[PDB]
Amino acid sequence: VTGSGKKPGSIKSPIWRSGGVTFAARPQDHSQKVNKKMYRGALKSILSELVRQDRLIVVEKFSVEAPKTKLLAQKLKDMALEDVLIITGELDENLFLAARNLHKVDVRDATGIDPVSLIAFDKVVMTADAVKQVEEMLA
Amino acid sequence: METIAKHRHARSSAQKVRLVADLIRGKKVSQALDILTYTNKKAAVLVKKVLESAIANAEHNDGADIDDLKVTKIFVDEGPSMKRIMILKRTSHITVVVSDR
Amino acid sequence: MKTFTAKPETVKRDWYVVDATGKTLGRLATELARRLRGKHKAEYTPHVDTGDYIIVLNADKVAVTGNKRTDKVYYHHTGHIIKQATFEEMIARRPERVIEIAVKGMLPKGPLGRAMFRKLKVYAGNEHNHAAQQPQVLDI
Amino acid sequence: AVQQNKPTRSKRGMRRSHDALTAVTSLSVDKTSGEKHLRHHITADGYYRGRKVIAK
Amino acid sequence: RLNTLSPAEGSKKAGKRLGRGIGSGLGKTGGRGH
Amino acid sequence: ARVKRGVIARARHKKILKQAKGYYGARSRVYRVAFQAVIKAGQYAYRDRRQRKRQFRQLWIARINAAARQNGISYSKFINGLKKASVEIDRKILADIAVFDKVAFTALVEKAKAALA
Amino acid sequence: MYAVFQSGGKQHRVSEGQTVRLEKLDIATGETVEFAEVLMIANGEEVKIGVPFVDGGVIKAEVVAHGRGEKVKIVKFRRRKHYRKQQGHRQWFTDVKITGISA
RNA sequence: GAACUCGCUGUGAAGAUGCAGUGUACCCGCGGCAAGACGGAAA
RNA sequence: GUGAAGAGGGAAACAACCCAGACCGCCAGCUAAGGUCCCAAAGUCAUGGUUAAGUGGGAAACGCGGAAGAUGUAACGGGGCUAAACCAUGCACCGAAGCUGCGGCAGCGACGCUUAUGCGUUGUUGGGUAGGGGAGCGUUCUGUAAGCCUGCGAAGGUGUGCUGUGAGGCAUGCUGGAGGUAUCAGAAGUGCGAAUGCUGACAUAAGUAACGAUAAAGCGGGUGAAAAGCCC
RNA sequence: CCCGGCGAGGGGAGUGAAAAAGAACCUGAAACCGUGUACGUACAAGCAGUGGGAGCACGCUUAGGCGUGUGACUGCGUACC
Repeated sequence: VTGSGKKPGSIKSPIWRSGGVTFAARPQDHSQKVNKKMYRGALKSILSELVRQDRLIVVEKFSVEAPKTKLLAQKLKDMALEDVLIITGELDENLFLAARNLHKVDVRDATGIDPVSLIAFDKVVMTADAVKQVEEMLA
Repeated sequence: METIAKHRHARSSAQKVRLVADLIRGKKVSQALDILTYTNKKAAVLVKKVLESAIANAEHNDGADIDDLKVTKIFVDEGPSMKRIMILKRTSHITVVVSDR
Repeated sequence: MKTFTAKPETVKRDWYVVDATGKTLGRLATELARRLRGKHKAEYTPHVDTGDYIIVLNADKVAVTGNKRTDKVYYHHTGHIIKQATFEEMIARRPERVIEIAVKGMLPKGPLGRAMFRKLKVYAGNEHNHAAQQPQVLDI
Repeated sequence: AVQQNKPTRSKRGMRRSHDALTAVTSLSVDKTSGEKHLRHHITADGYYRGRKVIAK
Repeated sequence: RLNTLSPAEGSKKAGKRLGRGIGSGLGKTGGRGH
Repeated sequence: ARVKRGVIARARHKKILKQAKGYYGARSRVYRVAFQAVIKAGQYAYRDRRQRKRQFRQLWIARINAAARQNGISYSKFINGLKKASVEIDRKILADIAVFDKVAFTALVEKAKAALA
Repeated sequence: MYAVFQSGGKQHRVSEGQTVRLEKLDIATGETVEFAEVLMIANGEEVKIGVPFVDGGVIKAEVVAHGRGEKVKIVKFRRRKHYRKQQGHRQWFTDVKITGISA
């Protein structure tokens, strides 16, 4: 802290106004190392829990011929789903092109599956290829 | 029904004004004016002015009935003070409420 | 139920007359202190004057015990940069003074003590002018 | 010759209990003008004891 | 069940924050005495 | 993330001053001395509650002695007679009966005298 | 026309129709209880006692309400010893309506 | 630090306005001595 | 052994003198030391004796003498006690937080049902410095949270009542006029009473010194509501 | 519009939802200075409190001795680090 060390102790003191904080935090990353085995075990446990809780729905394929948000809304209404997370394999332009607009509806790939999204979202919609891809990924 | 008059930022001490006010509280207005006008305190002129304004407002906006005016509440409270170097000057607020009953 | 407390206005106090002639001064002083304190009465509380008015007469002929007529002496200091009074002189002048001093010593010190002491009426002579209150003369 | 304690409000009130002013209560009404004036003084209109004064 | 998982008992301890009053046990001298 | 202590200090001062009412000026207005006033008052209340039993025991003893003296019997002898007669009435009951109804206390002391020797 | 009796170990002088405070007891509100333990009966002529536990006295007690006493704060502090604790406390109490005195 | 701030005897970190006993004193201001005043200072 | 690190009762006031180790509460009792004339609660109790001097109620060696206590009684705590002093014995009473009677709270050993336990209980502990261990309350933010309350009233301040063994929590009148946020997890710039600690405000001595070279001021008129310090 | 000194300031009316937003201008506790209300005190001594507690006014149960505001009086009691 800018100031003066001349004796009036010193102006730059923690007990005086406009004084530096003695226990000043410093910029250090808070990231913590997560083992691959721990991640795989957590994924397996959560996936096993979801199936027994009837909170996981598996479909042969979820796709839309054209990137129409209204059509996707109708399709979701038909399935009586409002807050669901779609998980698939290869990215599709028509489906991926409309994903950000709906905050409760989002599409993700198996490669970058995020456990927090799985836990938070009420239901997850799998795919015929996606289930095989994820089970092979975990093994 | 009463009429309130408060003069703020008086240029006098908060004690001497209180000493002057103590002699007029509870006294009939008719004799209060006469007794206050014949004192030896410079703060008395401020009290006379504020009381005159109060009675003028009461008679202009409400029934005068000057004979039947009685002072019920009156008090002086220290006001704003500013710090300087030669010290703080002392200011006061003077409040008077007058009701016919 | 809460403990009974005597109300000052509800206290019924009578007049008692006692003669100190030919009596042990210590015993009679203690008896007068007890009667003034009201501790004799069952309805006694150490917060109000539950005692009875006491009148003392013929204090001139108080019986001295032992050789304390001259040996015993009281010293009082006016509070200056001391006053001497012999027992014989004070006895000849006003025995009521020594009687009051003894009674005050008996009673607890404090404003309540002074209020209780106010009930004492000591007279040097046998006759008294309080007969108008039909005082009850008790010999003890 | 220096202070060692902190007097409370009671001392300030008691010491200030004797500085209270008092009312003269001696106003007199002039016989001619019929206006209240202080005893042994001169009226603003210029009258005193019922006779004429300078009245400047 | 949206978010209710909690750590097992004994796994997590709040620790000791000395120098905070007298009800927290050690609160003076920093534990090093005088 | 810095936090502000205003709310906690405000609540503490409010609660402590609430119990500190009527302590002759500064003690009831200044927190520094109000804390000492309240803690000392609590300790005094505790010790006085402890000593209240003894004080009321003394009061009852004095009242019973007065009643016995009025009836014409020493307090110690009266207590001895009451206890040797297989009587477990508490001193509070004795005081209550003495102060309220004199005839009952006179009868009780007469019975104690009868069963005294 | 009063009576003297103890139930929770505390002697109580209770007259007919007078509500008194007793220590907490495992007594239901909907049923009356009998206090066969008596020590003194007050009437025109008091019933003297030669021995305690007089069988001639029958007392009916009907609990009408339950609750705790006034909150009391106990503080234990020592000067200069840095020792200070404070704790509130209250005690359960019961009220019984007494009707009828057996002579 | 706050005082509803008296004198003696005894106790007291050892000469106590605040502890125990005793005694004095209606409440409150004004001009002086400074005997106290552990405030400076004075071997 | 006590203080260290234990409060209480008695000795006038006490930490080393005597009794006695405080979980809390109840207008109950019984005791230890210490007392039973008042102050101040209990025997002015009973029996065998000394005291003439207030020695008691301060004093060694030596045969009532030896033997003086001081700001004011001041070496019974004051009175006074010729026993209300003292030596011996007897029955009593007062007497603490010590014990018992009742109610309640938390832990620790032992068991019979029983399980991620509550009972029947059986005994005990609960004074505490340094120190150690265990169990909890309050606040910011993050996901919860595009949920919930909210201009029919949120925070912040303020008064009341209730509740918990506690830090606290709950509902409510009032200025207030725009945000607050359940439960569960994650980090503190996390809880203030002192360091001649710092910043802003204020009481204080008090309406008390003093108004500063002891060259000295006035009278009539004018302006100004108000003139002896302005102008003539 | 009025008082006030053509000052300052205040009052009424009006604008403004609020002027309880008036330019010394969001919300406005405490230290500090008061008014009105109920209580106590001018013969009583000491960390100024506590326990008990008659009295003095109010809401109450529409008395049933309940609480709130103060405490005449007394036992006890030498602040914090």
